[PDB]
Amino acid sequence: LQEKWDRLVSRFFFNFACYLVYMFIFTVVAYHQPSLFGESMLLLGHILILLGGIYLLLGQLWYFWRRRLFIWISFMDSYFEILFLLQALLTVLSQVLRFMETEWYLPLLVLSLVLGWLNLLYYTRGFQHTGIYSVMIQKVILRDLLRFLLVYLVFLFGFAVALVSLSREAR
Amino acid sequence: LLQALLTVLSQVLRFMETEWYLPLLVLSLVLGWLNLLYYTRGFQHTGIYSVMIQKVILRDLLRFLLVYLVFLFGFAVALVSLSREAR
Ligand SMILES: CCCCCCCCCC(=O)OC[C@H](COP(=O)([O-])OCCN)OC(=O)CCCCCCCCC
Repeated sequence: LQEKWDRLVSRFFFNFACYLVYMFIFTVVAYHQPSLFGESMLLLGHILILLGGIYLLLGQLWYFWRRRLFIWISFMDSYFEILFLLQALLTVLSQVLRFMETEWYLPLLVLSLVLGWLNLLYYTRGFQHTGIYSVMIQKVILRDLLRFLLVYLVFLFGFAVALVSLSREAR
Repeated sequence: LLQALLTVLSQVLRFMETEWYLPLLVLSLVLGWLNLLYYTRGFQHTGIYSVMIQKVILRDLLRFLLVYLVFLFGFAVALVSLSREAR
């Protein structure tokens, strides 16, 4: 597997560079959105976003068709692909809401940008130090964070209702 | 070396009477005060202390800074693009 990785690391970093360029183009267009030569350039950028989103969606759908049982077998090894699916369809969906000229095309684009920048952590498995780092971020800390969030949300809701009900009476 | 040439360079910018001689002097002062930690190797307790400040914590801090800068830039662009529309 070390020999196979040493032979395929050039394609790994090529995919990394393509994804980084796609997110740079997606960031530039989202930064220059109009109020809801420059217009033609923005339309070309939106076309490039739609093409990249369709490409990512088709690739992820092919992966899910080939590896349908892998999600049920191991969620902690097939979750980035899920994320690589999700924002991808969001990348499509917002553009659909751009075609209909509605209000909610911009929040979907913003969530697509955020989830795309969180999806850049996949390629950190290409290096050994960041690869060991990325193991802890979803394996051990996650269950503790979910139980802590559950207890904190219970306490927060109870105390919030308490201070709401107690502060209504004036002096 | 670095602040030392800065210590020269700012004075050169003092000879030419330009604007940027003061920021270079300030960075020279800051880097000079951070260079005082070398002589802490002259004592055993501070000498053991100075090992951890560049050996183990440094790589973790660089990878943390990389991930934090990625997240910070992405979220900053998100809140910039989302807050332009008024109520
Ligand atoms: C006009 C039609 C052209 C079709 C061919 C385009 C060239 C192929 C692009 C490509 O290499 O896609 C791979 C890249 C990473 O996905 P992943 O397999 O690592 O998935 C891993 C998931 N875990 O995925 C992406 O980066 C998607 C970006 C789409 C635009 C590419 C722009 C290239 C600029 C040079």
